[PDB]
Amino acid sequence: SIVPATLPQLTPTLVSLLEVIEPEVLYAGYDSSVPDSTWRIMTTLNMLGGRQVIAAVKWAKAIPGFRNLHLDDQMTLLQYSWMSLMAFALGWRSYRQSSANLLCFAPDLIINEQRMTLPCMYDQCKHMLYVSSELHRLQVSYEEYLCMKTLLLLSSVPKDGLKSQELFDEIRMTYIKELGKAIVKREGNSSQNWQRFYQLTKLLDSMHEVVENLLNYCFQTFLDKTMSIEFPEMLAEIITNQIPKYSNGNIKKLLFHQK
Amino acid sequence: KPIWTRNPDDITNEEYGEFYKSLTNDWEDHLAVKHFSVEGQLEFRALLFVPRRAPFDLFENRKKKNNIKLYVRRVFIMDNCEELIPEYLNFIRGVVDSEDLPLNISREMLQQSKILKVIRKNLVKKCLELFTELAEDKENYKKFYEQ
Amino acid sequence: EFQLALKDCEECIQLEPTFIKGYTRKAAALEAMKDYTKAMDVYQKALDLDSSCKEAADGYQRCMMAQYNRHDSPEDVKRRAMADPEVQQIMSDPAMRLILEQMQKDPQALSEHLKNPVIAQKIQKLMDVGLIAIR
Repeated sequence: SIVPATLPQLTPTLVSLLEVIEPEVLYAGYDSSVPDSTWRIMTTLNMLGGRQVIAAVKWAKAIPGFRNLHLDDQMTLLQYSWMSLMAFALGWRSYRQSSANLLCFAPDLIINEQRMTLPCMYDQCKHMLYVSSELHRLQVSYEEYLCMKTLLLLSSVPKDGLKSQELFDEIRMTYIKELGKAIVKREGNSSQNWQRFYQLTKLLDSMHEVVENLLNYCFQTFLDKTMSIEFPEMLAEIITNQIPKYSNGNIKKLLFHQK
Repeated sequence: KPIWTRNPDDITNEEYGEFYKSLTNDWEDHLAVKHFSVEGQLEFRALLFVPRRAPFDLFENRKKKNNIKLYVRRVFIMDNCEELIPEYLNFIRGVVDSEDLPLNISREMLQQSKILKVIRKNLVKKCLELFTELAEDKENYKKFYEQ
Repeated sequence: EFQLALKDCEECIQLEPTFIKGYTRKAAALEAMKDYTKAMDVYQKALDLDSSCKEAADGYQRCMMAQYNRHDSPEDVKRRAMADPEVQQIMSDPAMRLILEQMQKDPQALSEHLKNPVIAQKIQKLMDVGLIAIR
């Protein structure tokens, strides 16, 4: 046995340095989706709508308070709102990429005129073009656009309400106030704030007229095998759950402005 | 007199240098400075400095951002000027002295102020002008770019 | 204006490497600023030219003790050490951050890593500035 010692004489004190070490680099961008066809978007729109509604779920959950909504209602809202979110998403890209003449299904896919006017396309796409045309006529900013996309998310609910509706209502009203702010700080003057606000709001309200017709296409092609239209599992579940309620008037269209 | 209220043509590099060192507690000299003022429907004066080194990871430094001092009517308002300059440019150190912005300052008033919004876009444009001038100088631009 | 003393002393020294006074003036400014580690090194360069020189020898001996006696609070150490871009690089470099964590947890990590100068001198620099203490 030997006298002990403070060995090795190599015991570090990195404590002040460990307090210093904190930073790391974080990155943006989490997922991606495109269609793989043009006139055949008559079936690929559903594959895209599937991926876009799923993205819309991730996006919706990312908005504070959405995940605290009952799941049954979170899914009900995407089940009914996916159609306006899709048409509106096309709207923004169309507005900026083709001066709202063509629909832009993904940043990498624009369907041109030679396919755009075919009935398999146009019977549904003309309503999506209405939306693109209005964002362009209205000269919507990206902030104003996002406020509206966010508003559309909670715009279509059952006539009987939502299980956790009180939180949905607080979230939806926060969103409309945000649209107002996006406009007030951009147009200037007073008369232009209310005109830009109400004109953009009229698009949110008219999105329901767009949805009535776009959904009727999907409902009809979902049930009538004569149409030969394929759906992804996501929309197939949404559409079987949505048809008996939407076409029968059991779904309420929420408007943010009066006519 | 406050350096930023002095005439930009008379102020020397040594004067801006010492000011900067005191402003940022940076033992080293500044890389470049933009000094300008505006008047008319908006009036303010400002100094925007580019450091010779990128900000360091120490939390004692990071917790103090956004380090552009704000003065209103030459009254010191604050050291942390959120919403004054976009975050991507939050490496520029400086002083902004506004005349139109109200003295009734709270973070919320400032966030909702159209005056602050205009000042911010003007400061950005000036930052970009400074960067362009640096871009013309190949040797010093490279030093800047690396950081 | 100790900083300015350093820049003019450095040009003096490069022009005349044997001008012992250039070194004693520089070192005095460094000592005054409590940069005892470099002040000692500059005073020592002065001693290398003339080992009998009074400021070179006396300033050197004061720095020799003061460079440790001043550590006091870790805040002094962080503010002074992190002023130096070399240690900022050591700490901003994640490879060094990982090495340092192993070192805190295992004295043998130090025993082995310090055999390679690329790491040993990054560590030596952090020790020289007082960021890493060894017991």
